[PDB]
Amino acid sequence: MQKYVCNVCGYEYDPAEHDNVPFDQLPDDWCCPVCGVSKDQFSPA
Ligand SMILES: *c1ccc2c(c1)OCCOCCOCCOCCOCCO2
Ligand SMILES: [Fe+3]
Ligand code: NA
Ligand code: NA
Ligand code: NA
Ligand code: NA
Ligand code: NA
Repeated sequence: MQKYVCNVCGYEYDPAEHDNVPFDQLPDDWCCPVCGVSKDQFSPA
């Protein structure tokens, strides 16, 4: 399962912690729960 990390605050998106929803399937209006940036500010781990 592909993890992503927020460029700005280091928050880690692990799909297993979000009912197995892959990062790429998140809505375009999702944002980092810590700092509020869009999905554009994430990088794959
Ligand atoms: C995460 C951080 C800040 C947000 C978020 C999410 O908004 C999610 C819902 O967005 C709906 C589309 O945008 C509505 C208005 O956007 C401009 C102001 O948004 C406030 C911050 O929203
Ligand atoms: Fe963040
Ligand atoms: Na991968
Ligand atoms: Na974790
Ligand atoms: Na938060
Ligand atoms: Na926005
Ligand atoms: Na990477």
